[PDB]
Amino acid sequence: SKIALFDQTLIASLLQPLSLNQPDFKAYKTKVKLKISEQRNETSGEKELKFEISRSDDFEFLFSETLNNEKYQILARDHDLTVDFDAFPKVIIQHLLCKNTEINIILDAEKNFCSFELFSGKIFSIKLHAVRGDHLISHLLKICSSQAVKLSTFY
Amino acid sequence: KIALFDQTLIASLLQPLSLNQPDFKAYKTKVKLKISEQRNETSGEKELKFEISRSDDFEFLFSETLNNEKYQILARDHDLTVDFDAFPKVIIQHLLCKNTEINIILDAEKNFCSFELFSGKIFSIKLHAVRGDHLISHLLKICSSQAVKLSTF
Repeated sequence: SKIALFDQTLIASLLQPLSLNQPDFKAYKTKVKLKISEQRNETSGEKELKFEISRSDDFEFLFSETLNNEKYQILARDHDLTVDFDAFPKVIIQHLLCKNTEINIILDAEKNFCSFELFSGKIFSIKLHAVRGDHLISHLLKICSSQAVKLSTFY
Repeated sequence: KIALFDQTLIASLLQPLSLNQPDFKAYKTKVKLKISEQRNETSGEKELKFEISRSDDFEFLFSETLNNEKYQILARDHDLTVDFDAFPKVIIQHLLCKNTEINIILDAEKNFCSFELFSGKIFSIKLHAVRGDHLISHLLKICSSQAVKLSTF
């Protein structure tokens, strides 16, 4: 079973490099929908935590990352997070629901990855990968279907 | 990639209903056929892509791309005397004819479908289920075109 712990649209400053041997960047604030869900791994009952970001203005924009205890222990040490893996979603959801929080998404040069941060790299940083294949096919199919609903209601 | 055909045809869609019995749920529908002339990315060899899509079904996507080698098997089966280069000229003409019967026989698992003229006899290509990046783009076109429609309204 996969339980959603967060599903709100946040304001994020979206940074992306554009050149080699020149510091040109594509910077702009945007509405990024963040989805934090709790799941258990199908192979071992081990608790997981999936992070997923999507843009409503960019259908192709899909980046996710799923944490396990092992994966989180590397993260915690790096950003000097004192909390354990179970009490960490409680901490971040609270940190996120705060209007004063700065969500900066630093995108990959080839938009293959994205560093989702809080305030700056040093404060907090998850590296989400590019979602493709069947997981993007479904996400794209949800949009088409939800927009098919919107155009039907349109009278 | 040069498009040689891009019209919406009326096709009788035969959907299977049984296993070990040829019972079908038949209904006419609007199937957009696109025949394009391309060249293989590995070797400059000329290729001919057949692609069917439904406007009423976003997931409905089937393609099949012919090369000379692949066409030589097809030509023998349907006793087509024509060469690979002179064959698109022949089918486009066959298709533009109002009298032609376009029947698409669907796969029980919706993985393939035999696109045929009248029955299999004249012309019958077996198209596979289009997935991956080719469906991603096709789905991205719909989202984008529907994003335009919802902006205007």
